[PDB]
Parts: sequence; structure tokens; C-alpha cells
Amino acid sequence: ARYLGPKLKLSRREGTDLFLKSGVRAIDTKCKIEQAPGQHGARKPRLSDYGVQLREKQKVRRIYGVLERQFRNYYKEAARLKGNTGENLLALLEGRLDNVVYRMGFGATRAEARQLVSHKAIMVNGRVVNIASYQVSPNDVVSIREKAKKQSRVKAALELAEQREKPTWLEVDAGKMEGTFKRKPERSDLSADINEHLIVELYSK
Amino acid sequence: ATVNQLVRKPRARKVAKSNVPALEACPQKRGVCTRVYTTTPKKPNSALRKVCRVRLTNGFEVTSYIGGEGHNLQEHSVILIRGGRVKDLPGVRYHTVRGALDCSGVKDRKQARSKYGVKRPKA
Amino acid sequence: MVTIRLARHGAKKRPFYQVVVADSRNARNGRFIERVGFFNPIASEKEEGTRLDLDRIAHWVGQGATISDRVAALIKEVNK
Amino acid sequence: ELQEKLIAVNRVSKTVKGGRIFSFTALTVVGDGNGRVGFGYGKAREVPAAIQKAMEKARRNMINVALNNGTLQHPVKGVHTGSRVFMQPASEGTGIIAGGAMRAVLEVAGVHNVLAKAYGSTNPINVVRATIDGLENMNSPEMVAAKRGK
Amino acid sequence: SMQDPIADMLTRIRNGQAANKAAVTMPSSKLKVAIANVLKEEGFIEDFKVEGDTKPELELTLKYFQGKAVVESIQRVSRPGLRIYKRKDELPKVMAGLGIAVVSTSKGVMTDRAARQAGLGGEIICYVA
Amino acid sequence: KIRTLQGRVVSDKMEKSIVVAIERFVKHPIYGKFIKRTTKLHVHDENNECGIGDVVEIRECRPLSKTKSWTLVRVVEKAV
RNA sequence: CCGCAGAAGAAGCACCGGCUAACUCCGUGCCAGCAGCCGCGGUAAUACGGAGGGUGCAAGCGUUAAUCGGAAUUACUGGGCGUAAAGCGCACGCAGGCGGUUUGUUAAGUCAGAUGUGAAAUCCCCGGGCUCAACCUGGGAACUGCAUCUGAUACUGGCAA
RNA sequence: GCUAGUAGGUGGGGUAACGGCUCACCUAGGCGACGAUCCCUAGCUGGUCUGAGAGGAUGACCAGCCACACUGGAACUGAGA
Repeated sequence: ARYLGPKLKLSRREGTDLFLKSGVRAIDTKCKIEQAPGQHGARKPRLSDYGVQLREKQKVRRIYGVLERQFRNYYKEAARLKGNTGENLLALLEGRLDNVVYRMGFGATRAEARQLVSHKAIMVNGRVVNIASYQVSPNDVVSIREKAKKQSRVKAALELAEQREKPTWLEVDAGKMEGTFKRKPERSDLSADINEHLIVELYSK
Repeated sequence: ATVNQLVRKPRARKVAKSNVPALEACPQKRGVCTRVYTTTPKKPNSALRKVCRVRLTNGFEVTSYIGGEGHNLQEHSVILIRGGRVKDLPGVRYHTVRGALDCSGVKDRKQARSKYGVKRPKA
Repeated sequence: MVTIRLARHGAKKRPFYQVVVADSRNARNGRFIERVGFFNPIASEKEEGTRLDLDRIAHWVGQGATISDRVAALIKEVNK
Repeated sequence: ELQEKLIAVNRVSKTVKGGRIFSFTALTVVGDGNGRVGFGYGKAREVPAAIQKAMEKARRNMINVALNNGTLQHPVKGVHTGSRVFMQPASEGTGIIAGGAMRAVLEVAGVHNVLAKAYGSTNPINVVRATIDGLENMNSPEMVAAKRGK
Repeated sequence: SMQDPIADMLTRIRNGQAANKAAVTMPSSKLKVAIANVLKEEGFIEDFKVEGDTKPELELTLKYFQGKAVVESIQRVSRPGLRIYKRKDELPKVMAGLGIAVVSTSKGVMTDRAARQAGLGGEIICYVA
Repeated sequence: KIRTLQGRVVSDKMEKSIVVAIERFVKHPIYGKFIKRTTKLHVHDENNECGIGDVVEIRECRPLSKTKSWTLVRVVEKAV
């Protein structure tokens, strides 16, 4: 499913925000965040092992918007390559169009970044798409269209873009609403909350 | 055994057999009913469980536990075998699924809609 | 009996044809004798979608076996 | 730097006339990025000090590596009960292989990428006692010296 | 006396190795001679001498590092009633990466490492780490 | 070149025919142990004179009688 | 591919006692019923029923049947037999399996190489083509194998001494 | 425990071709526990599924092979039924 529900309520028991309605707000601003989303359908305790072990598996899973199947499949291409299995996986996960656009400042929210690509206002190269996954690669060209240098939603997401460092492996152009995905990601510096060893144990039978 | 012994007689192989009494050939088979009975399970403190001989076409007149909240069945009626069992009854091979045919959605289990053939409620 | 022929291996509403020497007592998708070619009717730019050999379209046509109209018209346009 | 965690934690029943006699004992994890030995109990009357005293006593003694560059060079075997536990090499470009009790001791022993599996019954109490039987079976460079120098 | 010669050899070798014996003896044959070189070169025996009498016998002198020469791997592989063979690249890739494994080749008796790129397959009688 | 196959007579009585049993090393598949899996074939002697243990050369050809396809090509040696 | 209004027309299904992530309040009271297994309920049920809430999956979700896996629990890889399941009550011996030690010979087993062949499809290695993906596809390797042709003689077997 | 064109040999005949395929005569052999004979069940294969592998299971679509067309039997023309 694409969700469509109460973003920030998740934050509470996520114990992290991970970009839920970022633009003016984050934790404990006009919202009740860092609680438990139950009265006593769920409330804080010591935590189980297996809790953690499931939660973190979903941590990595949710900040791309990938379904059940997909992320496993990426694992079946990684453990088919003779290179690093850990690296490869997070490499394939960032090939999704929706993730790339957010990191070119297009969308102030992860959900919003993916809700751009939906309405016809995106394109890649001279090709028009409306597909939230694509093959994104070195020296591609991320392109805004005509009647998307016209929408007042897009502009209103450049605000936050001035407030996020933006990656160094892509050119980013907001002045003509382009930017190229000129070279491969670095994850020498995004594995900072990601322990690959954990998840790949679990996936294994 | 010795490799020379195995060359002459390779290892015996296990066989396959299941909870349903023949491995059937359906997951759901329509069987007719002989009569519904009600035994008490093992121990004199276990609650009475609604059982029934079936009148299968296979010539298996065996005994099926009947779930849900009571029933509205008649004793010649044509029911879908789950092929579960419940473990407090002795000697069980079958358990009855509900939804379709004579057996249909039990009352106030619109929460377990997948079970029993209860539609989603529309309130 | 064996003949030069084309032979779909495309999926639905994809016309990827392969020129085979194949039987008329089995089929164009059945028992092959051999491939001999690839052909695009749509003239795709993929890696080697057009092959048609020189050597077997000059040896099994020696002892006879006829080709197809696109092929006939292709002998000239690869200037073979 | 010191590494320690816990494994089991439980209680024991004994009887003395009509006793139920619950006394909180446990198994714990010891290592140091090299591996250490020790795994003791510590009787207690509360769940926190059952693991507390258990770790005191499980800090006793150390045992050395046989890895080079994060992994063992050699497949080696030992035994203790039906816990039979084997390993073999695992090349670089992999994560940390194996679940069960041999997940946690197969990190703390300085290793992060080596193959493992356990044949037979896994009896957690003594898979531990079969895993350290591999730090006596080693093809570390001193053995290369023990054919070339010796 | 012996039906599988070599099995009797190794048995009395490990049995004696552990008791740190000075030497043990058992009836020699051709092969028993040819093996004792690898044990001698890698350093597990001082030397070995065949005193031809009523019969050849191998009184091989047992070497010790410092009260040990313990070896962690052994088998009876190609032996009576189960003689078997392997080709030149199907030789065992044993521990240490430098480990040994007596193989008779098709010209002599060598070992896995040499034997490999020597083009030479053969029966492995055993395997060592 | 040609192929001639080493059999041993082990039943000669009938005129102009010798029964041979051919023992080749058959290996077990799963347990990898060689064994003698003897197999009679019916060889035609030009004149019967054999018996028991006579190594011979046979070879594959046309039949001459029913269950034939074999001839005597040479008697390596005799043992009757 | 262009235009046209208008969030409009587009969420469900199971589960939350332990294995196993995910509970409260009521009603019921070893009854009703629940239940893959271990097992639940005797009127203050995290296990039954409803409600509230919580959890996992999502245009599907859950249940069953069925096959392999886990199960190295039929074991060549990879199993036991004093007492846990298993050693005939004990000898003899035919077939079968097995053969001390040295030399000569042979090359069948065996080792090496060569050559065919090992269908297409399928796997993999490398690489493309469809708006992506699904799907489509090129070339290489694999095709573990088998027969054939020629050599090798350490071991295994035959023969001779 | 099995086998009378049964096992084999001559000479006849027949097939597109090799063959007891069939016959006349002649010999009395042949086969078998390395499992004959008989009994149960099944189309077979590339492959397929699962599985670390070995293995087990399996044979759907797709390709190849084989077999069958109301039942049984039979022949005709033809390179081909």
C-alpha cells in the first residue's frame, strides 16, 4: 500500500523522526511525539530482542518506500554479485526515482517527493514518466518540465533544500530545475544508522 | 551399514501420511452428514464438543469436529471439510470449515470474516 | 522437410523474429535445425538483432531451402 | 575494550522438605575483540543481580585468537555433547554468518565474517563448550612456522 | 599379520606419538619408505632407516617439537574394499593453505600442492591439515 | 580404428555357438565401489571348439541369427 | 500525445498466552467457545466474546491441501548397536567381499593429453532492448557427462617368478 | 524356479534392409538369486520444484521423443497410413 495515514504518530514509537512532515516541524512541535501510540494497547517497557530485530529490518525498509518483495529481490542480486553484499543492497535501494528527487530538494517530505512523481510534473531526460521507481544511474539528467516550473508546490520545497546539505555525488541545479545524477552514491557516510550484518543474518535461513 | 552392505541393500526410505486419513485430493471436499453427536472430551472437566459422523463418498464415515457458535445444520447436509483437527478430542482426522453450501456465516463473528464465511459488516 | 523461415520468439505484441532453418513437420517454434539469423521488423537498435550469416545461407540453400520475402529483400541491404 | 552481554537467565528448583527454592542463575557472554573464556552462574534473589554476579565470574580468564584479517584460515572442528559445531572460511564481502548461540560468541571473538553451522542437537549450555574447542584447533602462522622452522 | 598394511602403520604411529615414543617399528613395504620423506621434510621425524633382515621393517624415529607433534586430521580413504581416485584439480584443498595430503600420482608419490600443477591426478590415501 | 571386446567363453556345447560372459568394471553410482557385472552375449564361433575361460575378441556387426550381432574375431587364448 | 473539470471515483484482511513483533476495558464463567503444537476457560481471562486500542501485510489478506527444506531424524557427503532403538544362543562353511612380502611383465582399473559429442530451451559470466519493472534479448562460459583416438606406469587389478 | 521357433545349426522363403521375421529338417540346448519367472504401479526425456551442496521430490505451460483416436480386428494405394 502507499499508506495515506497518520505519518507523525509513527515517530512516537520509531524513537526517530525519519522525515515525517518536515518543513516546519519535526519532534514535539504542535504534535505529541515520543510516546506510545496506545493508551495501553501498547506502552513503554524494557523491549524484547525480537522487537528490535524486526523493527530495524523495517527501519531500512521504510525510508525508501519499498514493499515486502522488492527489497528481498535486491538482496538476491547482491548475494549474486561477488562484491560486497552489504554495500550492493543499499546501492540498489537508492536507485529508486522517489529517493533521488528528494535529495535534489524536490519535495520537503519523503512522501511529498514521491507524491510529485505521481502528478505529471516529473520527467527524466527527454522521457516523460509517472513511475516512482526507475533505473537511475551515473550521468543521467533529472529534469523538471514546463508546467512544473509553473507549479507553486515545487518552489515551496526549495525552502527546505537550502536547509539540507544535498549529496555530493550528484550535481544539483535548482536555478533551471535540473541536476544530474553524475556519479554513484557514497555510503561510506550514510551507514551511520545502518548495520548490514544484522539484517542479512535474519534474511538467511 | 557397511558400504559393501549398502551396494547390496540401500537405505530404507520413509513414507508419507497425514492428518486427513488418505492425504485426500481436495483441501475442501463436500461430504454428506450421517448425524451429529456431542461427546465430552478427555477428563470429566473438559466442555462438550460438537462432533459428527460424516457420510463421505469415499466410504469414510469418520468423525469431524464442528467449530463455530453452535450450528443450524441438518443431519444429511453437505459440509466442507477443513481437514484440521482440534487436539482435546481423541481420534480426529477432520474439522469442519464454514462458508458455502449448507454451512454458512455464524452470528457475531463478523470480526473473523475469513473464518466461517461471515461477510464484512457494512455499518 | 526443412525450410528457411522466420520464427517468432517474441512475447505478446512484441514481434522479435529469428530466422531459423526449421521443419514443416514439426514447426517454426518446434524442432529447429539451426538458427541462422536474427531479424528486427521493427528495426530495433539492440545488440546484434540482425544476423543472417553468409556461410549457411550459402550452403543449405546449395542443396535447396528457400528464404522469406523480408530476407530476400535484406540480402541486398546488407550488400551481401 | 571489554565486551560482555548475557545469554541465559532462569531459576533452579531444589527441594529440602517441601521447598520450591527458586534461585536466579544464568549464562553470560565474555569477549574482548579477541574472545575471552568464562560463562558463570550467579545465584540471586532478583533478576538483576542474577546476571550481575554471573558476569563477574564469566570474566575470569581469557583465550586467544586464531583469525587473520577477521576470519579463520582453516576449517576446524570440536565436540561437546550433541552440540557439534563446525566452521569453515568466509570471504570478505559478506556479513556475519550464523544464527543460534553461535551468533553472539561469533562476534565477540573478534570475528565478523567467518562461516558457521552446528550439526547435531544444539544444546545451548554446551555449544559454547564446543566452540572454544576451535581455539585449540588452529592453522594460524605459528603452525606455518611449526613445519618451516620446525 | 596385516591385511591393509598402511592402516596398521598410522595406528601405531598416532598411538605412539601420544606416548611420545622414541621410535616405533612395523613391517615396511615400498610405500612405507616413500611416505616417510614428507614426514621428514615437514619435520615430524628426525629420519627413518629400513633394517632389511628376515624382512624389511621401518624403525622411524619420532620427532617432537617440545613434547608434541600432534596432527589434527586423519583418514583411511583409499584402502582395501574402498580404493578410489580423483583427477589433478580434485585433489583436496586442505587447511593451512600449505597442508599436505599424500597422493600417489602416476609416476611417484607426491602430495596435493606439488601434485596439482604437476598435471597429476591419483588416489589420496588420507588427508592431513 | 576398430573395437574388439574381451570376453570369456563359459558354456560351449551347441554347434557353431559359444556363450561368453564379459566382465567389465561397473562402479556403483552413490557408493562409488567397482564390481563385476557379468553380462552374457551370444557369440557365433565359426566352428565351435571352446569351453570355459577362452579369452576371445568379438565385435559389433550385422546379425546372422536371432540374438546375434557378434562374431569371433580371434581366440586370444584357451583355457579349456 | 494534448486539452477538460474536479479529492473528486478508488482499502481491505489477519493477528496481538509461549514458540513469535504486537493489550486494555468490559460480558461470559472448565459453560459458551478457542486451539499448528505446547495448550486455554471452574465469575478480578494480555489465550473465550464484544468494544476500544495496538501490530503485521496490503488490492489483496488469511486458511487448507500438496512437495522439498529445516530434519545430519535413512546418514556416499552425513548415523547407531554394554545399559537409551539395535549384535543371530554358539560354531562350521559355499557363493561374495577382503589379501604379507620381493622381483619381472601387462596396462584392464587407474593417471595424462587429444577428438568428437554433450539439441534448442534452462542456469551462470559478461551485456544490451522495451516509459521502469514484469517481460524481451546478444555473446561467452557452463554443457559436471559419455564414446573414440594416442600416450603414462606410481598406485589397483591380471599374468609370471 | 523359467523356456519349444525355446536355444542353436543347416538349408528354403520373406522384408527396403540385418534378423527364427517365418518355415522344413537337424542338434538338445538356452535362461536363472550379478534376481529369471511372476506380482503391484507408471507414458518417457530435456528438464521442472525445492535445496548450500549432495540429494530428494517431480514431469503443468515450452521443446523433443513415444503412444492413442467408439471397441476389437484387418487389409488397400503410396517414398510415406
